[PDB]
Amino acid sequence: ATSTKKLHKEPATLIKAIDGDTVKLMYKGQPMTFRLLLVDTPETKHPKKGVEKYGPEASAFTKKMVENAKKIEVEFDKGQRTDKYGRGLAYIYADGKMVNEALVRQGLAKVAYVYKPNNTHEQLLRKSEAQAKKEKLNIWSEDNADSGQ
Repeated sequence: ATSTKKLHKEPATLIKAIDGDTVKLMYKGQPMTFRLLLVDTPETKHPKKGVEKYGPEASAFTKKMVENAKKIEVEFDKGQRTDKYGRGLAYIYADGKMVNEALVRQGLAKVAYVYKPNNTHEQLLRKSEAQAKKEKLNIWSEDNADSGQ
């Protein structure tokens, strides 16, 4: 017997994000980390390092969208829920919007290596990842104009 069961999302209380992928949220009233699932940042650090490209853009859009979003929802996949470092493996939903899908479609990140059975919103991230590489958004923006054999 194996077909489909049922999933459900739950409301949480974001606490404070630290990176464009590592964010600390309040689950059931507890301080825990939450690493975007299937997402990866282009390495970021302090903005006072003479940066001027994608420094304060992906990490700023993550803590900024989670700070304004008065309703931060979370949805864990069917696979494991937490990793070994206690990171929360799931997808965030600010204002009812998959925060991850926004950082992947805005060329603000990359589809982290997918590892079954976690493969629900994978194909979706595949389409947003291609369109982003076709628009040269932020990360893909460095692709420059290279085409025509």
